[PDB]
This record gives sequence, structure tokens and C-alpha cells, in this order.
Amino acid sequence: SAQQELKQRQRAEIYALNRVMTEL
Amino acid sequence: DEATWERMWKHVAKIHPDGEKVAQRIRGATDLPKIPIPSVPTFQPSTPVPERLEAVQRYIRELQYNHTGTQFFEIKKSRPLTGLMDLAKEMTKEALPIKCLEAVILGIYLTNSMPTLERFPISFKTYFSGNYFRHIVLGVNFAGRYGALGMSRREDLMYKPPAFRTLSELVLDFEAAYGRCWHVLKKVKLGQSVSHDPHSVEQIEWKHSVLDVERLGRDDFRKELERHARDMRL
Repeated sequence: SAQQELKQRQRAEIYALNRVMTEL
Repeated sequence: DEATWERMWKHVAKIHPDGEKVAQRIRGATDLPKIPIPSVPTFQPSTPVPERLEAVQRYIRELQYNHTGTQFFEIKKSRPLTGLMDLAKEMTKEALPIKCLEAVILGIYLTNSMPTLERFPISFKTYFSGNYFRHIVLGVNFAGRYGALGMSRREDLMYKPPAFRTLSELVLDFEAAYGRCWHVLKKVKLGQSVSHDPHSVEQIEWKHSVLDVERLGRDDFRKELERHARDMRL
């Protein structure tokens, strides 16, 4: 489950970054 | 996969105006907006296939277009269908942003339960300002009418409800859409129907027909799209 708590935070970061990158 | 992960952050540092502060603030933020995991659409047998397609496309949209510059689901186009379906299932489980090719695989995975729905890839090669651009969507046929599933940076380069009466009209809609953003359509690649067996050992035929849109001309372009529609009913 150490694998799973890591994928959820990474997902939140990917979508945080994805939102910034949509500024185009 | 830590190597890839830091690759994505270094690439953001270059391309974005304020490259470094953006990575700092996001990777270092302890509180981030939790993103709800999208629910995979499941359908009653009474729901008409067109209403099902809207739900599949809505699910695909929820994942959002991948603007990060790093693809999270690599796709070897030569993999058997059962390999890509396993990969589509993992997109379903990872639920991350996607690009044009990944949405085609998702569209097949989510429409394998609709035997009355024909699915086939359509890829485009367009020209603009000295550069070439490649895009792909998932063509669909229902009750003799044509539409498309896909993912794009533009709204009119992906979802088309299955309303076009011929394949030509569907493709010419895409060409018109390309023209509205000043892309010239150079080449169209149309695949064969995709098997509905998610365990099938066959590849997607991405290049069953390759049409040179400039060397063909208007009416010869139309005859070629009609031949491809005729060919999928094999």
C-alpha cells in the first residue's frame, strides 16, 4: 500500500501541473 | 518509475515561462486539490448506443488532455489487441491525462460491449507553417451513420456524434475543422474494423488504407473514403 499512497499524491500533482499547462 | 518522473519536471522547467517556480510550488505543496477518480461508464441494455457513446466520450474528457509533455501510457501500435486492452484497463485504473492515441485505445476498450458499433482508427497528417502534424481519432459507425471518438486540443478535432450519412462527410468535417485552424490536410490513414473481443490476439490495422489527400483530388478523395467504408464490411 506504500505503492498506492504514492500513486494518489503523484496523480494530484500531475493534474495540478496539467492545469497550469493549459494556460495556452 | 522515478527516472521518467523527474524527466517530466525538468522538461516543464524549460518550456514554461516561470519553469522553476512552478515545479517548486507543486511538488512541494502539502495540500493539493484531490482529483476524484472518474467512474467507468456501465450501461443498461435499454440505453441506445448513441447515448452510450456520449458517456464514453464524457469519461474520456474527464481524464483531460495531457499537456504535461510526458505520456504516462506508452502504446506500441504493433501490440495485439489483448495487450492494448490490458493497457486500457490500466488507464482505467491509473486515471491520468491522455493524448490522441491513448483515447483511441480507451474508446475501443469501452465500446467492446457494443457489438452493433463498428470501431476503426482514423489518423491525419496535416501541414502548417513548415511543420507536419499527426493526429488520430477513433471512427465509429452506428446504424449506417458515422461519428468519431478521440482526444484533441481542439473541440472539433475529436468527438463527432454518429450522424454523418457517409464516411466522406465525416472525414470532410475533420478536413474543414483542420482548415478552420489553418492546417492543410496532407494525408489520411484509415484502419480496419477493430475486433470486439478484448482477448483477441490480432493487431489493430492502423494503415489498411493510406489516402494522399493532395495527389487524389476532391472527388477521387471521396471515392477512396467510400471504398474504405465498403472494405470494413468484409
